[PDB]
Amino acid sequence: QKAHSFRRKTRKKLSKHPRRRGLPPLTRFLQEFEVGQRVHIVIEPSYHKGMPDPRFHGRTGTVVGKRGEAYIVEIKDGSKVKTLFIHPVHLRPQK
Amino acid sequence: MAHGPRYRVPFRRRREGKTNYRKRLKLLKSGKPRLVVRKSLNHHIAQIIVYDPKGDRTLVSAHTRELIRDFGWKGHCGNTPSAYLLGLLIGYKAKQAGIEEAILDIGLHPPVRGSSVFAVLKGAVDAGLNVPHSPEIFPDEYRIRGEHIAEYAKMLKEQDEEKFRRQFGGYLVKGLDPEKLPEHFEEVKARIIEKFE
Amino acid sequence: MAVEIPNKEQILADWEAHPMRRPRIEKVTINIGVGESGERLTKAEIMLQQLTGQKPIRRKAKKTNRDFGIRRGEPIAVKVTLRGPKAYELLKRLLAAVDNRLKASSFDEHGNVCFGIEEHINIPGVEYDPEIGIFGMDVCVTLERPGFRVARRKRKRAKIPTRHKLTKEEGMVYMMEEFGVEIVEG
Amino acid sequence: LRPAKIDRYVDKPAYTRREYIRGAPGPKITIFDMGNPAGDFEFEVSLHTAEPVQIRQNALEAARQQVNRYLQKNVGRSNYHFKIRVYPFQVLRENPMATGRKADRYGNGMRRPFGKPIGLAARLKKDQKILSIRVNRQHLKFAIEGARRAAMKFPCKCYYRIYDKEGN
RNA sequence: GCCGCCGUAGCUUAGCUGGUGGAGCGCCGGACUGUUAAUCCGGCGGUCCCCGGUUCGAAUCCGGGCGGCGGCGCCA
RNA sequence: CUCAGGCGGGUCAGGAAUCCGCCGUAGAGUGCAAGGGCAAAAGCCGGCCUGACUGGACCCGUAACAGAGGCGGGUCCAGC
RNA sequence: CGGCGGCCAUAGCGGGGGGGCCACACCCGGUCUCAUUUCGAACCCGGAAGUUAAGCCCCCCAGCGAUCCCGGUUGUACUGCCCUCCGAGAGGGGGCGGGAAGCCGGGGACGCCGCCGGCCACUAUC
Repeated sequence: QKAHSFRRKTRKKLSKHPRRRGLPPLTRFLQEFEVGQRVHIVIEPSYHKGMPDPRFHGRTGTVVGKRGEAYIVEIKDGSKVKTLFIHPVHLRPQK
Repeated sequence: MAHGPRYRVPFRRRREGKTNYRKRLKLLKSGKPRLVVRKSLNHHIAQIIVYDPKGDRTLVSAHTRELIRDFGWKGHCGNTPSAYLLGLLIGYKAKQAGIEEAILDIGLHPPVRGSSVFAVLKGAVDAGLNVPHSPEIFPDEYRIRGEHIAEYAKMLKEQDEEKFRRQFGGYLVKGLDPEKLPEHFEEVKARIIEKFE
Repeated sequence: MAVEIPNKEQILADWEAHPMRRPRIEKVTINIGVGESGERLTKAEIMLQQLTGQKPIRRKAKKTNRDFGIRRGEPIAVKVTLRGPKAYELLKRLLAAVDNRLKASSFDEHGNVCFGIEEHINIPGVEYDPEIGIFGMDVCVTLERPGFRVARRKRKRAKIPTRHKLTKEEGMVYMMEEFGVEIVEG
Repeated sequence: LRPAKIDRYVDKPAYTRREYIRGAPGPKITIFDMGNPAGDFEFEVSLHTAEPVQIRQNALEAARQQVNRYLQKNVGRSNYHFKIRVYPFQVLRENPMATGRKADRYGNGMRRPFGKPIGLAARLKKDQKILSIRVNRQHLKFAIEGARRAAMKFPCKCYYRIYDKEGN
């Protein structure tokens, strides 16, 4: 936009409020999702690992299963069906 | 966070000076129960705790004031061998609740041998619980049995002052254990298994 | 008069409640930080060890500086930290060495005191001293409450009120009680 | 200093933040408060801006001077307190061009049309206080005249006028 | 308006990996000389142009600024 | 294991390194721009150690949506 | 009054009181298991003679921070939709659909919630 990495223009998504700062609580990380379950994908700024591309933030997909510790979530980004590999930390149950 | 709306959110346990949230998340990740061994100046507690979002559930407890009743223990509740028989006492209820696999949560404290946390773990492994460990951690024999102390107590002794060693301060002031006898330990250790033989 | 009277009254008062309210002497650190090491290990370094009665610790430098801390890592200083009867044994003499009417202008705001004296220090034939006689020191006495230890350990470390922090009043009378006198004005 | 035809608009954006940008201009204004402290008076007259504009550093110094000069001479600096609250912050931009003619451009479209700093300006919206003078009721007539003189050098106009606060 | 390059003892010039500082010239105090010149010993001043920054420290390496040197200022 | 910086006591011409206590939610530090992340740490210190390993995938980026090579990365599972 | 949490400042700072503190702390021995380039300070083995004074629990106060509410500013600031609707522009207005901060005044707020123990107790509480 000048330039095209993932992290471009994600100053805002990637930043936490000063209050929210600090290493994130452990519950959100442990969280368990079931397949057919729809999960919201939101990057937790405080947790480095498990992250998706930041462009995806605000998306709602369905957990199709898991690879290793992470979960594999199906989303449709525009026309294309995509797979986003994301840890439970950056996932929240819908509803 | 301090006096204004500045960086970092404090936590409850972080304010008290307790268990590190990071350590406890690593332990929890596998989906195995935590065998919570925690320390006090004259108590030892072991608990088999699971995680929930509600707040933890403790499946069975075992404590030093439910050991000083009706197990022939009338020993000091803070020594290393009490912790030995705490592991045994939560060992009869892993055979009546049937969950035998848990991993050792020492909380914050450095892991080195000679400590209380290895002694209760040692008592649990003989009770017949299968918990992950590598054997290079167990206190020496002297420590478990309690006989380091009988020998120590003769060295010192309070309420007798001489040029010979009759040094002042704790040694087991108590009459019911002058010096603590490893026979006593073996009686209570005989309560082993769920049969109490 | 003043200085002495208000201090004393509060400490007696502390006793009445029970004497765990009163402070204690946590440690005495005898240091030479004025330095006479250079790039080497100083020979002032022994003299302290004999004096204290136990092992000293070297103090490595930092940065690149004109007079001391010339090269990073070089010996500069030496200190020994005293607790228990060793510390007390040092004080009874040391306090006499400093000039009596112990200055209330050399207290810290915490009821703590540092002494400055260089090239003095009694007890012959330990100080005299053939053939190495080069020395200098600065001696700190840290005073604190007894119930403070919880913060120091891992378990139950939280903030400690100022209702349980040692103050300028308690430290003047407590030093005086042990040995020597304090400066009284009025 | 080119005629003001860009300082008369606010539909031009912000490029204030002197730390951020490489090259920043000096001021021309140094003096902003004059006379006695503002605690020794009761009444407040303001000149109120009714039009959005950018007001040049040059206009601020000029306007203040002609006004303050009149107040100083007649009243003296033993009385009144006069403040022009604003400091100009908005940095102003220039395309390089001068006469050179013939085969030469000067110029140039792009090849860096991006500003070298001309100056600074203060952004004045609707109901702002461009001037606040403090006076007594003896010294009323002087403060109004001074404000009239200000208004011309205002880039657009006033339409809220010379305003009796009254001093609340 | 563009693109290179300087400023260093009063002057002119060497020099720099960032831990330094000179030469010739002028000048000053002695000394030859009758005096003096020439000559001959003894010297010293340098924020190494301003002003930011990085560094543990910048005369040195980057930003900016000022005055002085070259090269384009055109086929159109 | 907790810091820049500041305070009071110490040494000095001052000051440094060094010393003791108190304040101190992040101004420090993390090679290097900038921005983002982080304080019982990813920073600091110490020990051990060499996975910057082999094989073979999924997925994403590259190149949004939307074909697109080389390159990078997350994420598994087997072996050591 | 213990232990483990959830929520994660409504539980930041500060101060007063009481203890119905075996349990919790100080405290005392540190030979030994063990922690320090120095010290039982740290870490860990050992004890209770002494202290409630902290801490800790419990009760309560808001001046400072922050959380929520009402009202006032304010349906104001600002805004999607439409406009042979206005303004020389800059900009505005109507309808139509929405609506913030900072601040005042008066207030809630110096926590809430889940599991398990334990003198006593078998109940609910420090």
